[PDB]
Formats: sequence, C-alpha cells, structure tokens
Amino acid sequence: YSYTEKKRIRKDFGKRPQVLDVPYLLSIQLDSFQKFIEQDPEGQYGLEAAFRSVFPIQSYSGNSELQYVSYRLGEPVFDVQECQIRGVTYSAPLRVKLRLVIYEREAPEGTVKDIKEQEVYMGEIPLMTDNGTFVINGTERVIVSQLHRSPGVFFDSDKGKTHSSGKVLYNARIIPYRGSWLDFEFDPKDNLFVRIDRRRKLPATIILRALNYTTEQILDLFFEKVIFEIRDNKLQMELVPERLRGETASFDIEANGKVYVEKGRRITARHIRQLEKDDVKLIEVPVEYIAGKVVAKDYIDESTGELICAANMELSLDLLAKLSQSGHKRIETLFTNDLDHGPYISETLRVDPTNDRLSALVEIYRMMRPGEPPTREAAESLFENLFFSEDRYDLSAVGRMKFNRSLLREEIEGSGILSKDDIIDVMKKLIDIRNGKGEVDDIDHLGNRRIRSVGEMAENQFRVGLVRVERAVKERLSLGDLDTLMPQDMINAKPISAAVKEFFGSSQLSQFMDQNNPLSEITHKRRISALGPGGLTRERAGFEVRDVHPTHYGRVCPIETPEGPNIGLINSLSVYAQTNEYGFLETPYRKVTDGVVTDEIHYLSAIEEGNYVIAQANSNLDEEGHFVEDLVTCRSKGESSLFSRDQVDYMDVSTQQVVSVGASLIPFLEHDDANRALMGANMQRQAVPTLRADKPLVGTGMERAVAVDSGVTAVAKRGGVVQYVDASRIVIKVNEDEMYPGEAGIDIYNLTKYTRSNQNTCINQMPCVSLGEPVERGDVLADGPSTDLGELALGQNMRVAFMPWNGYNFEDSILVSERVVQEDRFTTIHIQELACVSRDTKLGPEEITADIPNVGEAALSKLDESGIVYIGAEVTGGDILVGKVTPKGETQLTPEEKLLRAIFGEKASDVKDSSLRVPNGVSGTVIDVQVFTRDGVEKDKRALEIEEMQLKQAKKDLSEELQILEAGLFSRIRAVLVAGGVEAEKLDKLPRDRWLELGLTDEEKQNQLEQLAEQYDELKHEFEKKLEAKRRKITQGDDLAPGVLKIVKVYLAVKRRIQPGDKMAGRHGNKGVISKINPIEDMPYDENGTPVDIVLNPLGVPSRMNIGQILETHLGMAAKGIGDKINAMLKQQQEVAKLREFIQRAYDLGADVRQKVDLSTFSDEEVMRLAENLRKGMPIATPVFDGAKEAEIKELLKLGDLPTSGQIRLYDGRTGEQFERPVTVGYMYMLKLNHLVDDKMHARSTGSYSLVTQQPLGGKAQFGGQRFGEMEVWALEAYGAAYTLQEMLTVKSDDVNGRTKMYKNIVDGNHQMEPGMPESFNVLLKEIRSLGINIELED
Amino acid sequence: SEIGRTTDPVRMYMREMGTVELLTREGEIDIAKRI
RNA sequence: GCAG
Ligand code: 118
Ligand SMILES: [Mg+2]
Repeated sequence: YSYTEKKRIRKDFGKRPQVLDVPYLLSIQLDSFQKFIEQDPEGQYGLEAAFRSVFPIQSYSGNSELQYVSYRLGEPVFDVQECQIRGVTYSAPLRVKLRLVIYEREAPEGTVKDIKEQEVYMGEIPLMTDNGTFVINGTERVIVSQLHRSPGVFFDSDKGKTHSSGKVLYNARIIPYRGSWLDFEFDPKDNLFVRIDRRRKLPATIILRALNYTTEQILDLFFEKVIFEIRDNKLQMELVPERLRGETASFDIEANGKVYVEKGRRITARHIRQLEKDDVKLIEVPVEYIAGKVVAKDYIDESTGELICAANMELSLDLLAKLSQSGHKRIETLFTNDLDHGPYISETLRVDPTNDRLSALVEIYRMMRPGEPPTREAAESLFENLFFSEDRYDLSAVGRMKFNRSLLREEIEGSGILSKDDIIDVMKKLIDIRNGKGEVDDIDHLGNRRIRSVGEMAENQFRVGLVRVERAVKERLSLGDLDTLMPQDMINAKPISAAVKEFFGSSQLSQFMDQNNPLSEITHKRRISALGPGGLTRERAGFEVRDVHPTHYGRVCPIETPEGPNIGLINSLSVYAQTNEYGFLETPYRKVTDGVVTDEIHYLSAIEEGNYVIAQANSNLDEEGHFVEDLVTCRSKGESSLFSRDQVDYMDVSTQQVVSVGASLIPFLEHDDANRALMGANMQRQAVPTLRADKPLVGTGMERAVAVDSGVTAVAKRGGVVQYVDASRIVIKVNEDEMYPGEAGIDIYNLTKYTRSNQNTCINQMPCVSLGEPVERGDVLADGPSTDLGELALGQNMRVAFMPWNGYNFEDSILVSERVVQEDRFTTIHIQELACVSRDTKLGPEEITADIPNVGEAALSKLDESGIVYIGAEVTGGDILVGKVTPKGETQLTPEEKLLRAIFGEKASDVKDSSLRVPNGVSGTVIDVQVFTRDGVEKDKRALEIEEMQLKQAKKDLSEELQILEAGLFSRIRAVLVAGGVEAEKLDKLPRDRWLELGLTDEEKQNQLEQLAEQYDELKHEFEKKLEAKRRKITQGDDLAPGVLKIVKVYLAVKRRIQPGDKMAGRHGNKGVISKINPIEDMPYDENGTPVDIVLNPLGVPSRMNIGQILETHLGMAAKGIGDKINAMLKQQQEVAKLREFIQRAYDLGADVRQKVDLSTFSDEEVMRLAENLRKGMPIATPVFDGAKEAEIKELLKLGDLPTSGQIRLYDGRTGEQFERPVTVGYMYMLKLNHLVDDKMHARSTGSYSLVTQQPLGGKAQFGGQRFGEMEVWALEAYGAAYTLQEMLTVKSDDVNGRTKMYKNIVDGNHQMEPGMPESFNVLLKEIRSLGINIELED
Repeated sequence: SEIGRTTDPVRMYMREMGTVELLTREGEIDIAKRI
C-alpha cells in the first residue's frame, strides 16, 4: 500500500491482474519538447539538428563562412507565475555561439585569414512548464499533437467513380516532408500520367525523359523482350514458356516434334510444363504473329544508313521485310501479354509529344511556369530544384523509411531527395498494382498516419526562421565590409523569434488550455488532431477519415471525440499508447511464447499488429499462464475471429487499453451505448470544481492516476515527516535515507491558493496531510481543485430516485432537492479579472481617481482615496471598482440645455466618467488588486501600498524559507555532532552559529561538517541575492502596451450556487438542466424518512441505452449501505474488533477479485482512521470492461442490509402516501457542468449599434442583440406575420430614424411604427453603385 | 509563341522585358553619343 | 475549442 492509500482504500472489483501500470499520462508533451530543447551531440533532434541543417553558411563566392559551434538557453527572466501575472511569455533566451571565418584572397585552400567567434542572441524560445503547458502572453496554452499523413509513397485508387464505366483508376503519390508533391496516375485509356503539385498532368514518360533515359532505356526498364531471331528461314522465335500462361494461340505449336496445342485452343499450365519438359526454347510461328508487335530497340540500316525502325514502333510484315534486308537477323520485341503485362508505358511513349531530354525539360517548364519562354539553362535548373536538391525537397527520415518500406527495400535509411531509382520504382509498383499483383494503401490506416508533436512542430518553425535569417546573412556576407564585422552584426533575431512567436501564439494547434478540472487539462494534453497546418480542414474532411479504423485499437480512443463538425478529427490518445521514434502510434502487448502468456510487453505499431494474432484482454487464463479455453477470441488482420490457443502470438496488456484516459473513468462503460459513452467522456471535462471535493463512491481506479499525473496536486518528491503544515505551505522533514550529504533535508511545498483558471474557475490547493504525519515519495500532500485525498473528484455523490415526478423532470430535466443547496454541494467559486486601463488620449490623459462626476458619495464609499476598490469589498453589479475619468471636449450644448444650465448654474464637467464597474448580475468579493504603472508615471498611494506589501511579502517568504532551511541544517549538524564526541549536555547552550566552525575529531565526520557549513554559508549568500532580485523585480516599472499609463486589475470571487437552469450531468451521458429546487419536505422519502436528493426521469434510460447509469446507482447504494453501516458502528462506539471484522468482510467480498486487503496488518489507529474515512460510503472501484458483475453488486447490497433489487419503496413527500411501485434509489455521481445559466441569460432592449450597417452588435459581451436569422424570417413569412416581420427588419434593427421614433413612441404609450428603409439596404445600393452598376429606385 | 498562356502581369513584364539585350561598356557610350 |  502506502500511507496515503490506506487512509481510504477503494474496494477493487476488478478481476484481471494487471501487468503494466498506467504510464506517465503526459509523456507525449514532455518527451517531445525535451527532444526539442535538449543538447543532442548526435545532431538529430531539436535545435541542434535545426542548426546543423542550416549552418555552415558559405558566401556566394565562398570567400567567407558563418559556422556554428554550440547553442545554450539562458535562464528565464521571469518564472512561470510572474509570466502569468505580468502577461508575458515564459521563455528562455537562445544564445548561439557562431564563428565567422574569413579565408584569404589568394590561397590554394582559402586558408584562414581570420576567425571571429562570439555568442549571438537569436530569439527567445518558449519553455514547457513542468506540466506540459506553455505560458504564452500570460495564458496557459497547450500545443496539441497533430495526426498527419506520413511522408512516403501512397498508392490509392478511385473505385470506378469516373467515366461511368466503373473502371478503377490507380494513382501513386509521393508526399515529402517538404517540397513538391509528385503524383502518377492512370487515365481511363490506361495511360500513365504525372502531376507535379497537383497542376495539370503530363504523360508520365516526360518525367522519364527529363531524367536522362532514352526511349530505348525506358523500354528496357519497364519491359522484357520476346526475341525474334532469323535463323535459316521462317522467323524462329525464342521462347520462354511461362510467357504463354493463359492465352488462346492463333496457331498450333510444333517444336522439333509433337504438336502441343492446336489452333485456337486455350493454353493451360499443363502446356507450359509440357513445353518446359520438352525444354522448348524455339518456335516458328506464322509471319502475321508480328502484326501488332512493338519493337524494343533502335534498328537502323548499315547499307543506306536509313533508320528502319526506332524503338516503340509497331511492326508489320512490310517493315519486317525492309528490316530483314539489312542483315538484321535479330529482332528484339516487347513482351506485352494482356491482363498481366500491359502496354501502359509503351502506350504513353506515343502520347507524349516529346522526343528528347531537353524538350521534356521544356515541357515540364511550360507546365510549371506557364506563359514564360523556357530557356535551356532555366528549364534544366527548375527540374533539379524540384525533387533533387536538399534545399528544396526533404522526404526526411520517416519519408525514406515509409518509402523503402512501400517499395519493399531492406534499407530504412537513405537520402532525403528523390532519385531516378525511386521514381522508376514508384512507376513500377503503380504498374504492378494495375496488373493486379499489388494492393493500394489504406490512407486512414494508422501505419500511414503519424503523430507530429510539440517538439517537432516547434523545430519546424524554428528552422523556417533559420532559413529566413540565413538568406539575409548570405546576402550580407557577399559584401565588401568583410574585415571589420562580427557575427552578431549580421544576425537578425527578429525573424527567428517571430517564427516561433507566431507558432506558439497563433497556430491552430496552439490552443487556450481547458482548465476546468484536472481531467480537462490532462485530456487536452493527450489530444490528437487531424486538423492544423499541414492537415485536414473540418469542412473538407470526408466521411472516411472521420471513422474509427481497426488500427485505432489501443492507439486512439474510439469514443472520446467531439460531437459537432469536427468529429473523428479531434481524437484522444489511449491509455497506454506511445509513439514510435518515427511518430507512428504503438501500443503494448504481452508475448505468448508457447501458450503461456509471458509478462514481457512489446510495443507494436499498427502494421506489426496486423501480422500477429492477438488475444483479447477478457480472454481468461489460469495462474500458469495458459489459456483456460482452447478457442480464443483474437484479432488477426483487423478481422476478428476465433483461433486456437497455439496460434495466439500476443495479448492485450489491459482491459482498459482501448479507451482514453477520460473514458477510463466511466464506471460500467461496457453497459453504455457508445454515443452515451462519448457524451459522458466529453461532459466529464466540462465539470467545474465544487467547494468541497467528494470522491466517487463508484470509481474505476484511474482517479488516482489522473489526479497525480496532472500537476494540480502537490506530490511529495522525497519521503519524510510533515514538520509543519498550514493552509498555504507544507514543510516535510526528509528521511535521512533520501537526503543528500550537505543539505538541509527539508522540502517546502508552497500551495496555490485561489488563482484563476482559464475558465475563470478557482484552482486552489488544500493541505491533505496533517502535522507530524509520515509521508512517502509519491504521496499526495495537497488536494488541488477537484481532487479528494489524491483521487480525482469532479462531482458529488447525490441520492437519486428514478421516477417521473409531477412533470418536473420531463425531457431530461432534473429535479433537485433544497438540501443540495443548503449543503452547498454544487456551489462553485468563479474568479473574474477585470482590468481598467488608464491610457493617454489626445485630449489629455485619463486618470484613475475617486472624484468622479455625476456620481453620489454612496457609490464611492468602497473606493479608497486612490480611486480603487478596497480588497475584501463585497460588491454587486453596478458598483464602481476603479474610478476613472476621461478628459473631453467638443461640449456643444443644445439651446435648451444652455437655458437649463443658465437657470440653475450647475455647470458641465470637463471630464467624463469612464469608471470600471462590476458587470450586471455579478456579485462577489474583491480578493486581489494589481496595479501596473508605466515607468515615468508617478504611482498613486495604492500602487505604493501594494508595492510595499509585495516587498514585505517577498522579504517575509524568503526569510521564512531561510529560517526553515537553517533550522533543518542545525538539526542535521546536531545529529552529526552527537554521532561522535557527544555534547548532549553542552550542545544546546552554545550559540548555534559556532557549531559551523566547531572542529571535531576528524575521522571522516569533519568532512560532512565542512559540507554542512558550506551549505549554510551558501544559503546565507543565496537568500540575499534572491531577495535583491525580488526587490528589483517588484519595484521596476512595467513594460505596458504603447499608449497606456496604468492598468488596474481587480479580481472578483463569485460563489455561484446551484439554481434552475444550471446543467448537471453524470458520467454516462445523462446530462440535464435543473428544473426546480424542491423543498425538503416535498421530496420523495423512504420508510426511514431520508428524502431523495435528486429525482431523475426513468424514461431517459431505455431509449438512449446507457444502462451503466442504473448499475452505478445500484452499486452506489451498496457502497453507501456499507458506509452507513460503519457509521452506525462509530456512533454506538463499537470496539475496533467489530469494526475490523465488518470492514474485512466488506473488502473480501467479490468473486475472485485481484486485490486482498488484509487489515489484520493494520494497527488500531489505522483501522479507526480508515473506518472514519469510510463512514460516508465505502468507495468502490469498477475498472472499465472488467468491472463488478451484477451478482457482486447484489452481494454487496445484501451485506449492507439493503434490498438486492436496488429498488426500495418511496413515499410521496407531499401527500405522504406511497408510490405504487418500487423505485430505483441509489447514489449517482452528479457533475455540475460549466454551462451555468448565469452566463447564458441575456436581454437587451436598446444598445450599441454596428458601425457600417446600423444593426445591433453581436454578443452578450457587447450587450448583444439576437440574430433574427434567415430561417426565422421564413417562419414569420409562413404565418402571415407581415407586421411583426416588418418591425424585425426596420425599427428593431436597421431603421436609424425609425428606431428612435419607435423608442419615443413606446415611451409615449403609442405602440405604432414609422418604418423607413433599412440602412443595410442603402449600404448595399451604395456598394453596387461602386461596382459601376447603376442600381436605382424607381418612383 | 508563349502568348496567351499566362495572365500574371509580372510574368508578362519579365517576358516582354527580356527581349532587349543588355549593353556593353561601349554600347552605353554609343547611345549617350546619340542622345 | 465548445453548446443544442
Ligand atoms: C466546404 C467544403 C466542404 C463542406 Sb461539407 C461539411 C459541412 C458542415 C460540417 C461538416 C462538413 C463535406 C465535404 C466533403 C466530405 C464531407 C463533408 C457538405 C457538402 C455538401 C452538403 C453538405 C455539407 C463545406 C464547406
Ligand atoms: Mg472553433
């Protein structure tokens, strides 16, 4: 166990023993970025590979060069939290050591005239925090892994979807990592064509002639020859007998003898074997056997020098006669047998108009750069810049691996650019696929799709920035100032840093992190995305890429995926899925050696997984390893079948191998329909953290893993004893086993209290341990948001009854009791930041002040004299938080306002109230105020007060860390001093600082005292230089945006309580909106008087078949039935013998479970602490697809003395009489989702209007206005509502003169409209008349 | 010739501009003498 | 990125 797991042991019902613990759930992000920024002496990964890919940089003339020696990341200027506060990226400076070598002018080598070596700064690269996030502009962003088509050659088809003849048309496509695409394809006439970058197609032999192949060499490559040799007479023909497989001869075959097959008779393999048994190598055929045969060589004359027949020339008897007259007794001829060796290449040698290499290069030029006259020296440079230069074409290492793997080569490494051999082999494999001896690639196979992740996309963008700077440094190196310039005078850091800046901030895959709960974070990091740059688009992405493939098994979750327009494009990585070193997903299996399932795991990729046959995880096996069955369900080719127990090669490592981490948390997942499992998996990530986290009574066993492997919690790095514990810090006194020599031996954990998540929730850590408690390496010391004792806890254990109640849970509504509101169960804290920005305007600067015009002194009662609100103020909607006035001019009073002010004399004010106010309906507590002043603006009293508070706090925190650490050092010194020459009567009175220099008998202990005194002196040296850094970071002026003078950010904390409209859910896709908050006495109650907390609709179960939610209810009643049994034993104060016996009877229940809790090894203190943690219900673990059977649920129900049907009889609370049927009552785990009705309710009568067209503005942030779309206009045209429609068009929206007349008419009590023309129609008329089209209105 | 295969004005400018052969050191002198 |  642990000491943190025997506080409360979750009763495990899983039966399969696990052989592979769940890995670090954020390995994708952390490993990718570690490959990116770590030093790699081999030079394959990250910044080192990117630098060696660009450097060295020769000049145009080669006289000088800029080479690269090493790089180095600086330390960040601000730590992560200062970056989140000041709104700046958390990055490290990339300092790269370059060397400018100047060769000599006249030298046999260009010997070194000079070297100038120095360290040039190029850019700041953002840093992954220790949780897999980036703080980019103060917001935490996750760079999502991309799933893109691997580079390589992909053979595909369109399955007769062209030319209506149902003819399957094949195409190869060479896709590189970077560079021009190269496709070959077939047309309906069986002619091989080629496209380059998907522009118009050429005959494919043009790219064969651009490579220096002639027509004769082409026909050599793609064909084999039937040699006709003229012996004595009658056209002897060399014979290879297998070329005669399956034809009908036009002539009988006689070779020196027996007639094998007569005329017009079909030839079968017996005839071929017969001809080879006779060893037939020669025929004499009819002379018209050459009517149609194509010569395969260049046959010219020797007598008259006339070119008789060049290559690719179809022969005829007259041509045969004129060819034989020149002494040509040897006639080489193409062997094209139909349906196995087509004429495709010899057919395209006739369709291309090209005869020579230069004409082919010209034709490729004309296709590529049209309209421009092709010259030789540019057409022959365009081609060797297309696919054959490393500057422009990189097929990469994955590209070359997949390339050779597709062409069945044995070498997996090579050059990144194409070759003659590669292109020719691709054409050969395309022709083979046409000839029926190949198969097209499945493009959604996960052997053809590749995970490109953070440290690879970041390196790609960095290398783009590097080529941007190296073109400029090539341009600068070829100048004549070459003797007096250093390398940092020719490096521009701004392109390089701008590439990574736009990647990390503006890419589609660099996303604002989900920070609702720990599950949202840790599932946003394990997210795969088909979209992004270099991937699909959610509109153009078809049906087939959105589907779940058979190779998604164990690699990509089938159920956790979105539900709207990008479904199947955003995927989630499965629990055990890794990536190859190439990026292809792989998943672990157990090896089955001889029928014995070994516990040796192998990570199989999607293509290897299809070779073996692989057992299930639900496949039973006994303790010897052997399958207890003999006919095992397995998967062999993506096909799934039954096999013997000795065909089985591998076995799935776990029963939850197939699902993601978020779907691994749905108990009884195997009973939900896959749609409702998808919805539950997607609504666990929208659940906000409540006030008091409540463990699930029914979990699956992944809750500890999700809570720890996400960094929301504070896990002990070294074991020890809690020396001090406090709501904001935990001081652990390390064991002497785990501490290093010369060390204080104390770990301080500073907890995070009431900070804002990205979703404005609060992320607050509470110390889980108590004082003096022994903790171990890995225990949870502090529960973060939505965790309870280290277990992920997203909702609360509500008591549900499934029954229709008086209409109030109609159509997915939820009827909540009032005790769920009294008990503050789903009350969640939400923290808003509101900024008031004092800018410099052209009429004078805005000032933050408490002398606000036209506002009484009751509203300015919460503001201090600086004009800012007091911290701790209970504000409501409409209250001023930051008083600010703007200077204004252009007053221009009306005549009536002039008279009104000449009567009363109350003059107009020259400043305009521009205050920051609480938004309407918000009611909360100011918990923090931050003031940012541009350097040069004087600070008000409050900014100085806040700075002095921050300096006090910095000095206090650093003096307290020094006090804790020096107390630990003095305790270690006291422990070492008494190990020899004991001073136990002397030591505690002498001044402790002299223990640093007390020379003892040096056996070896004075060495440790030397190191401990060095440690103390270093701590004293270090505290001062940390405190001075903190002082100069606190008092320094802020780098604000241009124009702004100061920024006041006020943080409101709003406790939102549950209320009708708030959307609750469970783990099984059973979402719902609260319809009524019912009194306690109205709720249905059982015979003991305990009312139900939540009444759900039973009609929501059978149509959407998430039966799991019923079982989790029945089990959640069993679990609580155990708890309220133990609870009883703690109120009668039974002996610990009776408690120990009953809890042991509860943990031993179940049919062949994997866990054994033997708590005779528990002390009585440990048993009473456990029994105290189980008094609110004993938590159960129902692993996914391995969970508690129905019989085990009934047995545990019988142990808690509850009815085994799970259905008790309930009484109506209102009339006191019984509902006529038993009612399912149990404890579901309800989640409060982030769709709160406080955030959705909006209303607007009049407001601000859009600028160009005068319609209302868009969203409830800008006071909105709802879009009366096109469909609603049709809905009003379908009734005859002409007047309602005409006011939706003119006076509610666009009519500028009609909207104010309608307003003053409503106020006058005259509900009548004076509609004009919509302004947007006038905008349209003016935008058509600006097109040179006179559009008019005819009177 | 290549007329009609492009609509890009920069390709058209370059194509029409390249029909004029450059001047040598003594060609510029002859042209300036003519001016 | 999400909600229906
Ligand atoms: C541009 C390109 C394609 C589509 Sb679409 C579509 C629409 C909404 C949400 C998702 C996808 C589409 C195209 C190819 C394959 C699959 C979908 C689309 C096209 C016609 C009619 C309706 C939708 C839309 C705009
Ligand atoms: Mg979007």
